[PDB]
Amino acid sequence: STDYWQNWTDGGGIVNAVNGSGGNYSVNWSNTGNFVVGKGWTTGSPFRTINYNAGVWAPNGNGYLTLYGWTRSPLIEYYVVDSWGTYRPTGTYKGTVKSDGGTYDIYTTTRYNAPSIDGDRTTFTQYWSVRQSKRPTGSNATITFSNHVNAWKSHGMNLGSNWAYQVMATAGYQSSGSSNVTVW
Ligand SMILES: O[C@@H]1[C@@H](O)[C@H](O[C@@H]2CO[C@@H](O[C@@H]3CO[C@@H](O)[C@H](O)[C@H]3O)[C@H](O)[C@H]2O)OC[C@H]1O
Ligand SMILES: O[C@@H]1[C@@H](O)[C@H](O[C@@H]2CO[C@@H](O[C@@H]3CO[C@@H](O)[C@H](O)[C@H]3O)[C@H](O)[C@H]2O)OC[C@H]1O
Repeated sequence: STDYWQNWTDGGGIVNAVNGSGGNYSVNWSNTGNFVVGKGWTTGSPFRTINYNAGVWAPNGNGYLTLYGWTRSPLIEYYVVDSWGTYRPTGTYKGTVKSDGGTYDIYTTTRYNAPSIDGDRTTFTQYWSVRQSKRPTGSNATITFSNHVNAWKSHGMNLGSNWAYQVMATAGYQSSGSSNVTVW
């Protein structure tokens, strides 16, 4: 299954991330800045079907249970958000996509002077699919990423040709909580 472990924090607050056995990981976090922790693949694919089971999902603040990855050419950070805490992420509304039993809202946002895979202070577009209501957790779940890639394409949101990592993540900003996720 997975071959990659992602564990990044801007150093704000506490992010206690555990690289577990196989595709399993856990995070306990408190009063954070920006962070992203997850398991997945060093090289993303628009054709990948990601499976996971979030045995524990207990955010608050801005904390997302999300497919997370990058492309370059152009530099794009993308999300397929299945669940969240207190605040649901949104941006510029494009449309919707139905996939894996859920309806997701498609949004774009822009990050300025921000950390990325390309450096400490960079500018990049973010693509989002955000589930309309929180996905149930604790059972096996699939994200059929091709559905999202295709839907994004239809709204002129094209991904880059150079694929970086792709993980099923716990990601947050000004957030506290616990997660435990297995990815395959
Ligand atoms: O090979 C695949 C298996 O790995 C997959 O097994 C699932 C693995 O995740 C299990 O859920 C965990 C239970 O413990 C909690 O603490 C964790 O947070 C959960 O992730 C789940 O029960 C298994 O079915 O099944 C499909 C195979 O293809
Ligand atoms: O040397 C490089 C690493 O430092 C680099 O780490 C990336 C730093 O940017 C992170 O993106 C932020 C994640 O949090 C989100 O909320 C924000 O949108 C982003 O600013 C990214 O997760 C890290 O991978 O990785 C590549 C190395 O070359």
